[PDB]
Amino acid sequence: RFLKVKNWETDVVLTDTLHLKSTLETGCTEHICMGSIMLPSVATKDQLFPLAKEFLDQYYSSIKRFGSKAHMDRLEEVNKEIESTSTYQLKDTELIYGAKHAWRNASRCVGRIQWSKLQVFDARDCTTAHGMFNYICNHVKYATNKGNLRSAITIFPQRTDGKHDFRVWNSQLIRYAGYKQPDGSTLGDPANVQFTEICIQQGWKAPRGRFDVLPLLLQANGNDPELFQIPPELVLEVPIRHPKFDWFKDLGLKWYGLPAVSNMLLEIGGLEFSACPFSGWYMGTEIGVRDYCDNSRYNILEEVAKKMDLDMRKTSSLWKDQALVEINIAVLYSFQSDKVTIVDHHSATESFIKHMENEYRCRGGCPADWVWIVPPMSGSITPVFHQEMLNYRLTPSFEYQPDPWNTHVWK
Amino acid sequence: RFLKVKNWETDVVLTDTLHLKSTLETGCTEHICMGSIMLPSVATKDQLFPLAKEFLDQYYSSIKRFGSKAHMDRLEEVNKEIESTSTYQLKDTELIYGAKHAWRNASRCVGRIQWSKLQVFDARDCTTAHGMFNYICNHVKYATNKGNLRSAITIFPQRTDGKHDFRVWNSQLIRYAGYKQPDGSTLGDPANVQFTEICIQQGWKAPRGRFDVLPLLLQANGNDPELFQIPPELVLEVPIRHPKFDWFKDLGLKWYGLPAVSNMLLEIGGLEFSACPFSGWYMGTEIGVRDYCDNSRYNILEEVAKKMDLDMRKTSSLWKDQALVEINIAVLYSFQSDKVTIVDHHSATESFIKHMENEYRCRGGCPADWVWIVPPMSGSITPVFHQEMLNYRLTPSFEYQPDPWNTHVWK
Ligand code: HEM
Ligand code: HEM
Ligand SMILES: N=C(Nc1cccc(CNCCc2ccc(-c3ccccc3)cc2CN)c1)c1ccco1
Ligand SMILES: N=C(Nc1cccc(CNCCc2ccc(-c3ccccc3)cc2CN)c1)c1ccco1
Ligand SMILES: C[C@H](O)[C@H](O)[C@H]1CNc2nc(N)[nH]c(=O)c2N1
Ligand SMILES: C[C@H](O)[C@H](O)[C@H]1CNc2nc(N)[nH]c(=O)c2N1
Ligand SMILES: [Zn+2]
Repeated sequence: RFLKVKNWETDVVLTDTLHLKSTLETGCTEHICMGSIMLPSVATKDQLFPLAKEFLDQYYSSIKRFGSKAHMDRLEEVNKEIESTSTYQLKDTELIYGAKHAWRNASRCVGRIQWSKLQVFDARDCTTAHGMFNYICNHVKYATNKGNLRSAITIFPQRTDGKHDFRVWNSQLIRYAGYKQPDGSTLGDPANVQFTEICIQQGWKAPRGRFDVLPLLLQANGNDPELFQIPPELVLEVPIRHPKFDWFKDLGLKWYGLPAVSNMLLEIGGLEFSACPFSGWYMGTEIGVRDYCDNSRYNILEEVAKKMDLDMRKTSSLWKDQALVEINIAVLYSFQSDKVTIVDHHSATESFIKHMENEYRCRGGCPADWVWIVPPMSGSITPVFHQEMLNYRLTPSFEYQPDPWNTHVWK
Repeated sequence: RFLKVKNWETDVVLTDTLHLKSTLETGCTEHICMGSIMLPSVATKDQLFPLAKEFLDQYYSSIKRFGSKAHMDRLEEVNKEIESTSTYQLKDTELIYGAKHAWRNASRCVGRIQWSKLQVFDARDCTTAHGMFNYICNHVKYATNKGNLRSAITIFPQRTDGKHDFRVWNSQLIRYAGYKQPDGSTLGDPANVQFTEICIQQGWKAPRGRFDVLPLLLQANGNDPELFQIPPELVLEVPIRHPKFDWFKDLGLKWYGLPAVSNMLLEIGGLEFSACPFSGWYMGTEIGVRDYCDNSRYNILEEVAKKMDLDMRKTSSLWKDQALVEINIAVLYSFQSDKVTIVDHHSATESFIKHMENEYRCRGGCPADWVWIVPPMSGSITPVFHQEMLNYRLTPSFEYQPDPWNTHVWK
């Protein structure tokens, strides 16, 4: 009832009581742990008031007015509005609180030491695809801030009936296209091949190259989605050079500065915001390890090891590992030399331990998903490899949601 | 009731039904996952027969005589012997079956493709510390096999009352000593500092150096333990050179060929074998990443990066990662050039996926602990990073047990 997590490198022990306020389920049971399953498992007015009340009781607690009159009047006000429309509307303050704490509660996010410094753009007055484009361009421009990146989220109107739903069909506001080839190979980003051809379906004219920024596909109030091209001046990009190897530029690689996730669902007080793109900045490994070297992504370990003149015959020459570190020195070096915000897996993981100490201290705990927090390389030489973590689902939260093209009752 | 695990690099799906035969609990519940907790949570005649029966029903099933007369007579034979002594004795065949399947069921072991090729040394006639030494030297000599290593386990008499207990007090048959210093630093292996001084307590004369092979501390039939020195000729060692950097030899490093774990408990049919050292061979990362570069181990990242002339000012030069790969090229190269069996994290992880396919096919599943199966470096460039895994506790099993010096009713 008062659980202990240990760090096995520092011998530091923390006591978790926050997991007692946990609500949802994890997928694990007493006889089976599913902590490595990637994706694990309309609303009525009955269900919706407990959710509103629970969220409002923590909101008013957080402003040092738990149970005051303004709390009770706000409680009954929401109760009354849920009676009338079987839904309700968040105050601007409540919306910003919910957004920040959704991030605070994201147990797979290593960057949460920043969770309270988040810019919330209320787009709940939006009605059209064009209005979404406008809101999204203002997000990008603000969050990029000339490479001095700033964290932000833009929140579109909440789901109501179900068939009226705002959705960004992109998985990220900014992604590179991916095109299959005659010989079955792939140019660009293979992750995006189905999306890239969906855009060509609804009308995109593709410039079939490597790093073609996809257009936006924006669906407003449940209508069919519409293509829009982000102005290239708002899309900041970093060419990848190496601080030692000059052939590295001949690799011709580049990536975009701004990671801005757009396919997730924000849940606040039982209300569901299906379109809520959020941006921060990159941990270096996301590009250099996963984006570039995932076998099903750009898969450049081949070419980098060639130019390094490595023993690629044997598996045990560790030529893959050796070419993996160079590439990540190059991403970091490139971003930093351009004053574009990036963090390295070492600095990021150290901050998360520092963040963990604060949450356990001033909150009773910190939900954390070791499988996702440990970086995809140099695991045990970062402090989080050695840090026991308790995972559990608190709310407000970010949830996965189906892709709109698999669910949209079309016309 | 018929769970699915996916590989997100191959899109391969496996169906797990073996977890239905799971028995023990995992530490996880519906509202909290503890899959990153390192160590998670006398027997009576009532409890012991169901355990015997369950184990015998799977043993006789495995020899294609499930429910035959020989099964029923063996069932009643054990039932009768449990009535008489409130314990019982395993047949030699049952002991070998149990040992192999304990390994087969070790969800943290990446090397399980070999689980059926295991040499079982029945030491259940042992009575004294000297007899343990003899059995243990024969284990080492056999398992080492001139560097063509062979997997083996030596099984000492099962626990009976509780105060009569065979225990190897070493955590591994072969470990390097660790000595604290005047200035508070550490020579040798810091993991073993408490054990190293325990040996000096009971009588060891230490040669206070780096790589001093500890003596054995062997406890038989619950008596106080006794020191024995393994004959240095049976202890095979590999000096660590690099195939490029000749200063690497001036580092003067070396490690022992044979990983042989001795502090664990083997559970078969409800019977508890508290002394059961098992050996196989090394995955390269165990030495090069963990043994050598754990901050609380030999911690050589400092010196290797110095000799490489790396930018050690900034964290983001990835100088730690760059010096980590060289060291693991060196361990593999050294072991291989000496015909001493070693496997690299790439070859080992690929075999585990191949092993996983067989178990799901011909067994219904394979318990697997992603946190422990993924290697401590180059995680996502190995196939197990992308492989969902279900963890659950089957039996026969290997269990952790307290250290004997924290529990032994002494004299
Ligand atoms: C400020 C800089 C940030 C850094 C350095 C960072 C870092 C990361 C990384 C490396 C991941 C794993 C993603 C993956 O491997 O696919 C992640 C996950 C996540 N981040 Fe953070 N992030 C940042 C900002 C944010 C912000 C501003 C939000 C929300 C407003 C957020 C919410 C999340 C969520 C919900 C996940 C889980 C995604 C999933 O389960 O697929 N992050 N973060
Ligand atoms: C044949 C070569 C083998 C290889 C390459 C191998 C590899 C590994 C590795 C890398 C680990 C993680 C250990 C750690 O990080 O501390 C492990 C764990 C384990 N291995 Fe295997 N192993 C082998 C043989 C064996 C044998 C012969 C047995 C038993 C008879 C065994 C039983 C176990 C168990 C029980 C664990 C879990 C230890 C724990 O939970 O602390 N292994 N193995
Ligand atoms: N710094 C950041 N990064 C970051 C943060 C959150 C989320 C993500 C993206 N998370 C994607 C994980 C994922 C999703 C779907 C699939 C997939 C692939 C094929 C088929 C089906 C699904 C695979 C993966 C990764 N394995 C990145 C960042 C972005 C915004 C703020 O901060
Ligand atoms: N190839 C092999 N390897 C291998 C296999 C099984 C087990 C092990 C050793 N597993 C030790 C894990 C461990 C235990 C205790 C502590 C610890 C440290 C400080 C205080 C208290 C406990 C820390 C760790 C590692 N974090 C290695 C091998 C050996 C035999 C066959 O195959
Ligand atoms: C905190 C964490 O559970 C702990 O450091 C684990 C992580 N995974 C591991 N994996 C292996 N193979 N060996 C280990 O010692 C550990 N340690
Ligand atoms: C199978 C496994 O759960 C899957 O590959 C996960 C592992 N950990 C991860 N961790 C991060 N940060 N991102 C990921 O995409 C994944 N993928
Ligand atoms: Zn779990």
